[PDB]
Amino acid sequence: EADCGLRPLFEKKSLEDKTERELLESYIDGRIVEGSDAEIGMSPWQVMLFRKSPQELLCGASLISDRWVLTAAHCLLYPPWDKNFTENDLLVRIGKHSRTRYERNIEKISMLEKIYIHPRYNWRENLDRDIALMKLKKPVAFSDYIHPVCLPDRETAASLLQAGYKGRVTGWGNLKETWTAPSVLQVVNLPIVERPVCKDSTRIRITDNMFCAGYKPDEGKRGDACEGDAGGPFVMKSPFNNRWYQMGIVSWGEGCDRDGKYGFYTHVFRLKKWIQKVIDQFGE
Repeated sequence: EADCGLRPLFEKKSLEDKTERELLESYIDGRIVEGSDAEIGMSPWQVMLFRKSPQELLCGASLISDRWVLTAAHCLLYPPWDKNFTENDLLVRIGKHSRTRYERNIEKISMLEKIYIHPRYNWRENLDRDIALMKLKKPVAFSDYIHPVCLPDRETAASLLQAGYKGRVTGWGNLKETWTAPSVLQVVNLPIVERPVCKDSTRIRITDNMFCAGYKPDEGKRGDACEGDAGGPFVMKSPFNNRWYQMGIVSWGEGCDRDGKYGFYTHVFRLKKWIQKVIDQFGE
């Protein structure tokens, strides 16, 4: 997608959001609060996935072109809970900022024509290959508020996804919502964690198709990975072309009863073969 990742209200107006520079420099400040309300149109690829009946927020997702939305598989299909949502059970809401209000002349509601779950999705064990695509019934018209994120290529994947570098999760806290057993869009900047520390920190068997971001419980940081929505976008800005790239999809978070624990994310580039195939073969 030629114009992907350049936000109409920032990169296009040559404006910078409050914390993108810290992201570009991988800068870790001594400050404790690392999460805040999102500025208007800071994350315009942000999608809400809704159950039609009863109406309710199921998951996050992201816009990757006028016809395609990306999310996590376990948002749509999860047999242990008898979860199998059809195209006909769901709506997507794009261009939103506040959760608890319909936002006319800003947001757009689309129907789904078809769902594509990764064939090797593994719910039995660890949510390996936790990825799905949703083809919109109708192409959606872009605005200042609705704009697709880029997907990484080989070189972008290689430079950007390294332990120590900093990405960004946006969402309305649905990872918190599901498990405690806040209405404006949240942004949190989180660093990518070394693989052995991700391995060490969780009980799940992690695979190379996953990465984790967040802070050691050492530093008192209260920038939370659970501000994410399951299915939602983990993004990073390239210092080479000024574009936003979706490097991750929120799969789960650890200690969403406030712990300062890592979020786990589907490694998008690693599954790009499947993504491209459905987009190329089953699209236009």
